[PDB]
Amino acid sequence: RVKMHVKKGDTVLVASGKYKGRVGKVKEVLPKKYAVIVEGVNIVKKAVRVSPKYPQGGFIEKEAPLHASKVRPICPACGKPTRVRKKFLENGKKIRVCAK
Amino acid sequence: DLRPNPGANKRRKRVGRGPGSGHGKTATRGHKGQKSRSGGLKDPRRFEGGRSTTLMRLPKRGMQGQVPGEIKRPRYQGVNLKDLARFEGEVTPELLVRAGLLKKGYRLKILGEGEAKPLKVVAHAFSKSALEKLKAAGGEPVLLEA
Amino acid sequence: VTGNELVRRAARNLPWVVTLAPEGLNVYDIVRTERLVMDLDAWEVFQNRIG
Amino acid sequence: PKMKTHKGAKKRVKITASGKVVAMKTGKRHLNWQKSGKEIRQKGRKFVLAKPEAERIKLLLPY
RNA sequence: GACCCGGUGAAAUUGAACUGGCCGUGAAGAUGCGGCCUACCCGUGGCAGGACGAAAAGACCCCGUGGAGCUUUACUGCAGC
RNA sequence: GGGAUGACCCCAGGCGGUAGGGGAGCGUUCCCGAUGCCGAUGAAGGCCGACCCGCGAGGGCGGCUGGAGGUAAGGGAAGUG
RNA sequence: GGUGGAGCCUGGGAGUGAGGGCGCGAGCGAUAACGUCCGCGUCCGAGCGCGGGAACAACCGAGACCGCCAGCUAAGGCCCC
RNA sequence: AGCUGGGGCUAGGAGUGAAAAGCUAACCGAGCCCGGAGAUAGCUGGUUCUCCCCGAAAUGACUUUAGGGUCAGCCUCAGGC
RNA sequence: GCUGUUGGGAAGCAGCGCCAGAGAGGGUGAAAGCCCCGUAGGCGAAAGGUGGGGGGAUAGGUGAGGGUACCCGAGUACCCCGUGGUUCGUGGAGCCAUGGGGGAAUCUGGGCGGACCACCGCCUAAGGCUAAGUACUCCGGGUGACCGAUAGCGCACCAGUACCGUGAGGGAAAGGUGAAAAGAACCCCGGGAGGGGAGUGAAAUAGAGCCUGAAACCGUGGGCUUACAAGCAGUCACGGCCCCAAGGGGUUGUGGCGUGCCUAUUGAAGCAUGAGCCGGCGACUCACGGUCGUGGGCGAGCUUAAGCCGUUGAGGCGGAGGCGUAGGGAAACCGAGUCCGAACAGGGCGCGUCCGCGGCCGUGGACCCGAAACCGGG
RNA sequence: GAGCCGGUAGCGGGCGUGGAUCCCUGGAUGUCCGAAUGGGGGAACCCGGCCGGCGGGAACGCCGGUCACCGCGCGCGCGGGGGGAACCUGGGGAACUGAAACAUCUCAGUACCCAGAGGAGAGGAAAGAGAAAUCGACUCCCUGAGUAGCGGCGAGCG
Ligand SMILES: [Mg+2]
Ligand SMILES: [Mg+2]
Ligand SMILES: [Mg+2]
Ligand SMILES: [Mg+2]
Ligand SMILES: [Mg+2]
Ligand SMILES: [Mg+2]
Ligand SMILES: [Mg+2]
Ligand SMILES: [Mg+2]
Ligand SMILES: [Mg+2]
Ligand SMILES: [Mg+2]
Ligand SMILES: [Mg+2]
Ligand SMILES: [Mg+2]
Ligand SMILES: [Mg+2]
Ligand SMILES: [Mg+2]
Ligand SMILES: [Mg+2]
Ligand SMILES: [Mg+2]
Ligand SMILES: [Mg+2]
Ligand SMILES: [Mg+2]
Ligand SMILES: [Mg+2]
Ligand SMILES: [Mg+2]
Ligand SMILES: [Mg+2]
Ligand SMILES: [Mg+2]
Ligand SMILES: [Mg+2]
Ligand SMILES: [Mg+2]
Ligand SMILES: [Mg+2]
Ligand SMILES: [Mg+2]
Ligand SMILES: [Mg+2]
Ligand SMILES: [Mg+2]
Ligand SMILES: [Mg+2]
Ligand SMILES: [Mg+2]
Ligand SMILES: [Mg+2]
Ligand SMILES: [Mg+2]
Ligand SMILES: [Mg+2]
Ligand SMILES: [Mg+2]
Ligand SMILES: [Mg+2]
Ligand SMILES: [Mg+2]
Ligand SMILES: [Mg+2]
Ligand SMILES: [Mg+2]
Ligand SMILES: [Mg+2]
Ligand SMILES: [Mg+2]
Ligand SMILES: [Mg+2]
Ligand SMILES: [Mg+2]
Ligand SMILES: [Mg+2]
Ligand SMILES: [Mg+2]
Ligand SMILES: [Mg+2]
Ligand SMILES: [Mg+2]
Ligand SMILES: [Mg+2]
Ligand SMILES: [Mg+2]
Ligand SMILES: [Mg+2]
Ligand SMILES: [Mg+2]
Ligand SMILES: [Mg+2]
Ligand SMILES: [Mg+2]
Ligand SMILES: [Mg+2]
Ligand SMILES: [Mg+2]
Ligand SMILES: [Mg+2]
Ligand SMILES: [Mg+2]
Ligand SMILES: [Mg+2]
Ligand SMILES: [Mg+2]
Ligand SMILES: [Mg+2]
Ligand SMILES: [Mg+2]
Ligand SMILES: [Mg+2]
Ligand SMILES: [Mg+2]
Ligand SMILES: [Mg+2]
Ligand SMILES: [Mg+2]
Ligand SMILES: [Mg+2]
Ligand SMILES: [Mg+2]
Ligand SMILES: [Mg+2]
Ligand SMILES: [Mg+2]
Ligand SMILES: [Mg+2]
Ligand SMILES: [Mg+2]
Ligand SMILES: [Mg+2]
Ligand SMILES: [Mg+2]
Ligand SMILES: [Mg+2]
Ligand SMILES: [Mg+2]
Ligand SMILES: [Mg+2]
Ligand SMILES: [Mg+2]
Ligand SMILES: [Mg+2]
Ligand SMILES: [Mg+2]
Ligand SMILES: [Mg+2]
Ligand SMILES: [Mg+2]
Ligand SMILES: [Mg+2]
Ligand SMILES: [Mg+2]
Ligand SMILES: [Mg+2]
Ligand SMILES: [Mg+2]
Ligand SMILES: [Mg+2]
Ligand SMILES: [Mg+2]
Ligand SMILES: [Mg+2]
Ligand SMILES: [Mg+2]
Ligand SMILES: [Mg+2]
Ligand SMILES: [Mg+2]
Ligand SMILES: [Mg+2]
Ligand SMILES: [Mg+2]
Ligand SMILES: [Mg+2]
Ligand SMILES: [Mg+2]
Ligand SMILES: [Mg+2]
Ligand SMILES: [Mg+2]
Ligand SMILES: [Mg+2]
Ligand SMILES: [Mg+2]
Ligand SMILES: [Mg+2]
Ligand SMILES: [Mg+2]
Ligand SMILES: [Mg+2]
Ligand SMILES: [Mg+2]
Ligand SMILES: [Mg+2]
Ligand SMILES: [Mg+2]
Ligand SMILES: [Mg+2]
Ligand SMILES: [Mg+2]
Ligand SMILES: [Mg+2]
Ligand SMILES: [Mg+2]
Ligand SMILES: [Mg+2]
Ligand SMILES: [Mg+2]
Ligand SMILES: [Mg+2]
Ligand SMILES: [Mg+2]
Ligand SMILES: [Mg+2]
Ligand SMILES: [Mg+2]
Ligand SMILES: [Mg+2]
Ligand SMILES: [Mg+2]
Ligand SMILES: [Mg+2]
Ligand SMILES: [Mg+2]
Ligand SMILES: [Mg+2]
Ligand SMILES: [Mg+2]
Ligand SMILES: [Mg+2]
Ligand SMILES: [Mg+2]
Ligand SMILES: [Mg+2]
Ligand SMILES: [Mg+2]
Ligand SMILES: [Mg+2]
Ligand SMILES: [Mg+2]
Ligand SMILES: [Mg+2]
Ligand SMILES: [Mg+2]
Ligand SMILES: [Mg+2]
Repeated sequence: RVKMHVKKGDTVLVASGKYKGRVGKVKEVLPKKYAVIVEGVNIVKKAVRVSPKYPQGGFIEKEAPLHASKVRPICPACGKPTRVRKKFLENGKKIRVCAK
Repeated sequence: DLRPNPGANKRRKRVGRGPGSGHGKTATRGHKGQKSRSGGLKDPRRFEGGRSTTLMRLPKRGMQGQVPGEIKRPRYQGVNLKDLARFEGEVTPELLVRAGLLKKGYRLKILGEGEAKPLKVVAHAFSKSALEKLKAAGGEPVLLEA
Repeated sequence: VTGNELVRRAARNLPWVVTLAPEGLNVYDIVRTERLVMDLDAWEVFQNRIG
Repeated sequence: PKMKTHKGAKKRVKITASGKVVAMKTGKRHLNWQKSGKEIRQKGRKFVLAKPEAERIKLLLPY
């Protein structure tokens, strides 16, 4: 509904914060909190588990949601918002112009 | 000009005076102070004291209306023939209340004082001095009886 | 103040134009802006509207 | 709302042109009072004073 | 029970109080005003004389052009007859 | 009254105040001014201030606290103290 | 004679219609009451804000715009407090 | 004329009462709850910022009126004289 | 709409741009027209509701004449008695309804035009239907000189809930970590809770019913001060002592002087009333009229109302009407006069609105609180 | 049109660019109570009859239909019954209040109760209005107008 947004599980630039400009991979959309996770915010989760298994070695702990109004998608371009081209039967996301 | 100062020229008097006070209308809620001005008084134009306050007067104004009411009678407005004299032409109703006087009700009784212009008024009643005034300059016809 | 809606559309959307119909002239929308530009077919309706 | 004119004060009080208020003098009233003697002559038409300021505030709209 | 110690620990009341006694005085019954006289600061257990102590916006009286209950050969109705 | 207006400048009086009447103002919320101007080089708010301006209501400035809103001069409407 | 928050008139807004002490003139009372009812005031009311009266609304002195670590005074005092 | 469990009836100017005006969901001379209803209150309480000016009355007439009100007296504001 | 910048973070600042039929708003780590959602504009319905707004047909409608007095709504009209409705309260009481009683005619009928009667009119009762415009707001949407958690609904939250009540019914409080849970791994004390480290984060006196977090209150540390003192708790004066070093503030030792606040009062420190303290909520408004003032407009003119047409927080059209221009009189009526009167004595009375704003008044609940009660339905 | 399996955070369990999750529209199933409606009932439960179905079985069971009552026409069939924040019409209808007491009056045909009805209701085509050789259904809004009037001719209503 309103909950649909920029893009889906592809590679995408983030222009947010500390990671102002970082091309991350496939992004794993959240989106009820309107975020993705993609590759940027990598903050440490100081948690054991809920089920006590394979205990604490190091923390290379996982990512964070990264609110999705700052993940600029990519094509042979940089940024350039998505658009809709329909071609009489489909609905494809073509950027401000390069292609694709 | 701009929205800074077109503002009203120094006289609005709008201290719409709230008596929330301690200085101003000092806390007995200016004018008040005793009791029986505590949320109401009865008139005090017709009213009290409780004596008559004036019913000791007496209705001379008779023929005060049998139950169907005022007979829907003609009522002649009275213009002076000096206030008729502001214009020129065949002065008639609708050179009247179309412009100015007579307030639309029933037809016209010119009367009065002033410089009778020579012009033939089709009025619908006359005072004797108005007739004697404008026959001394002009003429007039009379009412409609159609 | 134009009686041409296809320039009211053009000037509808600026930080410094209050667009206006030729009949909707009013002193508040006059005074809240610093300039006034009106058509001949808005000045004619304004001149015949007022005395 | 729409301040009602006192019909009693209309029926027993006349508002003049310049602002006074006139009524019958009291005591002639079919007499209930006495025999003759020029008081019934002098029951003509007075005008009340400083009671108009409490009385013209009743009769407003049809004078 | 009260009193001491250990535990939990309310209340009505409360203008602030750093709250003595007497003669006066003051809205006419004062810790607070004046004069004097006592009087180190702070408790604990008590007795209750005062703080016009608390409690109940007197329950008696009066006023309300209040309100009810009730009565009747008050007035006027209505039921009923 | 003096004024070669700029009515600032002096002069003679007055200036306790309840109910009240009258005149000036200061504030709070909201709005026009505002698609503006301020504001993370820290907003409203909070704590202070021995400073500043105002007779006062209050307003400024400075210091921390606060971590994101505030809204000028002139005006308007109050759920205004 | 009297230029005074004097008057007269019109209009707006009232408040007030529980007053009290003292003096004088009286009534009622008992030639009693900080009694009650008037008249002429006055003062408190609202001036107890101040001084004296030991204290103390109305007794005596006096009408408090604010300040001053200046002065002269009223009632009252001048041995001390 | 016993007491008591169960099942039931009677309800607001009505029930019920070996009668006290008692009882009727802990306060019954007419239950409680909602609604008219923000009843009414000539009564008591209370009325919220600041400054400046002027400043009363508690009297008369009339009141089913005496703690209230109308008018005049005293007060203020503006205008004219 | 990209870069650089301080920053935790940029959209802030700056440079170089661009769109605009879109510079309404929201969120984005803050301050974004150009990142997102959007908005302007424009598309979209297979299925269902919807709808003459647009055209289609149906059903129905098309004794103009002159006559033989056929029929025109029956316990009805009309009359009386009893009442309700309308402005109508018994009044001069019509009319419209109709509970009782008497009781007709069908067009030379019958009713009405305010007792009634006669002329002149008006109109057809005793059978029924009839869109539209109007009231409403559980509902959906937008709009706010509307509220921002005691406000707004009683409920922003799992609220008509807990709780009270047998019951009808009453009926609460209770929002906010941060950007993101990264919501604290691992130690150490402790049984645990809670801490202290470590870690997160810009910030952890932002650490979990957690933003800001005031005050009352309760502590701890420091300065001054008190155990021969007396007081509505202060104030003025000096003096002593630590803070700043000119002058200050903090303390208070002594002296001088001092009867709290509000209300009600003839008077209150009052041993009259209210107040434990603090924080919030809390009481002169508003609608329509009126009376005076003032700022304006117009000015013997003034002036819109409902409604109509149009918007973007564009307003015009609308003169129906209302005031005002002449008043007297009860009224006919007369008129710069009128009336009382026989009177050409005398005397009584004899010339602006529309807004805004304010004082005040009227009806409104009408400044707010509070009755005992009354009545209806349960 | 790429994520989902509601307010999921956890079992990890699956499911989706051959189209899911969602949203809308149309069906289907809708237990039981409720107008409750087969009868009873102390609502959400009991107890049935007839027909048709499962030693699962003739007895107790369970399933799926149908079984209230009233109104309209020819045993036969189409409606009605209850609910709804207000809005409206009709049947009833107070009292405190105001009159500075109060009874007529006012409050008020208000509140409330009942019935009915619908997106509106009401009313409605003249046995009208009342001064015009006039208007021509009804309703609503503004004027008329606080007028005409009514009125213990008070209060006020209008
Ligand atoms: Mg497709
Ligand atoms: Mg106030
Ligand atoms: Mg009083
Ligand atoms: Mg008094
Ligand atoms: Mg009397
Ligand atoms: Mg533009
Ligand atoms: Mg008129
Ligand atoms: Mg112990
Ligand atoms: Mg007490
Ligand atoms: Mg002591
Ligand atoms: Mg002692
Ligand atoms: Mg004593
Ligand atoms: Mg002593
Ligand atoms: Mg003392
Ligand atoms: Mg004792
Ligand atoms: Mg006691
Ligand atoms: Mg008492
Ligand atoms: Mg009485
Ligand atoms: Mg009784
Ligand atoms: Mg009788
Ligand atoms: Mg003064
Ligand atoms: Mg005053
Ligand atoms: Mg503000
Ligand atoms: Mg800036
Ligand atoms: Mg603010
Ligand atoms: Mg600050
Ligand atoms: Mg500061
Ligand atoms: Mg400002
Ligand atoms: Mg308020
Ligand atoms: Mg308020
Ligand atoms: Mg009196
Ligand atoms: Mg007296
Ligand atoms: Mg005196
Ligand atoms: Mg005395
Ligand atoms: Mg005296
Ligand atoms: Mg004597
Ligand atoms: Mg004496
Ligand atoms: Mg006495
Ligand atoms: Mg005096
Ligand atoms: Mg004095
Ligand atoms: Mg003294
Ligand atoms: Mg003394
Ligand atoms: Mg002085
Ligand atoms: Mg000397
Ligand atoms: Mg001397
Ligand atoms: Mg028994
Ligand atoms: Mg039983
Ligand atoms: Mg009984
Ligand atoms: Mg009992
Ligand atoms: Mg009783
Ligand atoms: Mg009862
Ligand atoms: Mg009440
Ligand atoms: Mg009522
Ligand atoms: Mg009071
Ligand atoms: Mg003075
Ligand atoms: Mg009285
Ligand atoms: Mg007076
Ligand atoms: Mg005077
Ligand atoms: Mg005056
Ligand atoms: Mg920074
Ligand atoms: Mg924003
Ligand atoms: Mg922030
Ligand atoms: Mg933005
Ligand atoms: Mg569009
Ligand atoms: Mg279709
Ligand atoms: Mg179709
Ligand atoms: Mg339809
Ligand atoms: Mg017929
Ligand atoms: Mg018969
Ligand atoms: Mg008849
Ligand atoms: Mg009559
Ligand atoms: Mg005939
Ligand atoms: Mg007839
Ligand atoms: Mg007729
Ligand atoms: Mg007739
Ligand atoms: Mg007639
Ligand atoms: Mg219809
Ligand atoms: Mg309509
Ligand atoms: Mg919404
Ligand atoms: Mg707000
Ligand atoms: Mg808001
Ligand atoms: Mg809250
Ligand atoms: Mg709330
Ligand atoms: Mg809060
Ligand atoms: Mg809830
Ligand atoms: Mg219970
Ligand atoms: Mg956040
Ligand atoms: Mg722990
Ligand atoms: Mg806390
Ligand atoms: Mg906090
Ligand atoms: Mg200490
Ligand atoms: Mg000693
Ligand atoms: Mg010592
Ligand atoms: Mg002392
Ligand atoms: Mg001292
Ligand atoms: Mg002293
Ligand atoms: Mg004092
Ligand atoms: Mg007094
Ligand atoms: Mg006394
Ligand atoms: Mg006290
Ligand atoms: Mg005491
Ligand atoms: Mg007491
Ligand atoms: Mg008292
Ligand atoms: Mg003008
Ligand atoms: Mg049009
Ligand atoms: Mg004359
Ligand atoms: Mg006004
Ligand atoms: Mg009654
Ligand atoms: Mg789930
Ligand atoms: Mg599908
Ligand atoms: Mg599917
Ligand atoms: Mg689904
Ligand atoms: Mg099935
Ligand atoms: Mg059943
Ligand atoms: Mg049954
Ligand atoms: Mg059962
Ligand atoms: Mg088988
Ligand atoms: Mg078988
Ligand atoms: Mg069956
Ligand atoms: Mg059919
Ligand atoms: Mg029904
Ligand atoms: Mg009554
Ligand atoms: Mg009454
Ligand atoms: Mg009475
Ligand atoms: Mg009525
Ligand atoms: Mg209809
Ligand atoms: Mg009908
Ligand atoms: Mg017809
Ligand atoms: Mg009408």
